[PDB]
Amino acid sequence: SRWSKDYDVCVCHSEEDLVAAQDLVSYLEGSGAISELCQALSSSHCRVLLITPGFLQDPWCKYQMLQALTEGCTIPLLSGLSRAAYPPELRFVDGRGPDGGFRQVKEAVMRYLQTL
Amino acid sequence: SSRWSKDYDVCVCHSEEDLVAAQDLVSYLEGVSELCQALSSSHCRVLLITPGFLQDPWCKYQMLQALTCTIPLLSGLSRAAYPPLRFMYYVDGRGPDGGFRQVKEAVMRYLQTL
Repeated sequence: SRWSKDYDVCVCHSEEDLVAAQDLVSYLEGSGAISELCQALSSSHCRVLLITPGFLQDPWCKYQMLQALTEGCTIPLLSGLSRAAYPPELRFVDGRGPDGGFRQVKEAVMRYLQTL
Repeated sequence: SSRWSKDYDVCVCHSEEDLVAAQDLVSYLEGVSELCQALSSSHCRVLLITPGFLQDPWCKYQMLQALTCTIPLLSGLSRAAYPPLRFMYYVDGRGPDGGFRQVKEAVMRYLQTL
């Protein structure tokens, strides 16, 4: 049912996290292959929450987190933020994993294609 | 910390179309107020909860940052429709001057603490 939507993935980042959001994109797309920068109104099956310091500080994007958990696929890549400050809503992917955490998000990215 | 630690004393937050009426709150004071500037610094933070204030999500959840000084006034809405603010302090836009002397009264109540 994938064709009902246009993109496999969507990496959401705040300001300045861009060069690094481009690095995940290429990772997904570079290896029914897998990527887009979010970037808005992006019919995308999955979404990537690149949780970082400026992002924590940039709360607009922060409202965005809710919409995602609001009303499905979404993968929070928290990179560079202590395992302290990192909302708890989550207590319920790590930036310490393989490739800095890029394998899981795509690693965990796949199962969904079987879902589609 | 001090009465010299946050640039303005007050900051009126409102919806897109509630602007004309949020600047009229600001004028009430003084007589330092400020129409809240995306990310400006202010001691007191004033939300302008209206019927249309509770229809748009962006401002929606910007109230939520509420509770959690912050003085909320509600106007343009029935006793009901008010967000399930049951459990706290707020100012009904029903009092003298539309719930305006009251917000002034609450701020000044807060300013002595500083």
